[PDB]
Amino acid sequence: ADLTEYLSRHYKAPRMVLAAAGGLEHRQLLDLAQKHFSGLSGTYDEDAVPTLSPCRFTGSQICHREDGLPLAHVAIAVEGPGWAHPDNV
Amino acid sequence: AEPEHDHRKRMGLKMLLMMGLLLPLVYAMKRHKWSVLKSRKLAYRPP
Repeated sequence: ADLTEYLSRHYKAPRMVLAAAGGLEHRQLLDLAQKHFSGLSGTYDEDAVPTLSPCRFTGSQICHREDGLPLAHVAIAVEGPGWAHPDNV
Repeated sequence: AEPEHDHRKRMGLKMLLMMGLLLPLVYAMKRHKWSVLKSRKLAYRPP
């Protein structure tokens, strides 16, 4: 039930993209999308709540000390801007 | 016997006045830097 609810909650048309690349033609893919995919948001929710809240970044450290391991792994990072920001280039 | 008497206490004033500024400030500098240790949390996770 936890799964079916997560599915219903999320595998909804407007958050899905059917993508393809190769020796195809757009119309064939569109036709197929209409043939095999029509009937997903024949519903579409009233007050559901699919919104994403921003995530607080914290200047912090986590150290898992294990002298039994032969080499150290270390990963440092500062807060990035996000997919949309042109600063990414 | 003590000609300096009056200058000394004027300085002396300044010493408590300055000390009253610097003491709290330097103390706060040290707490800031020691924050990291004071609130650190430990966990033991043996096999």
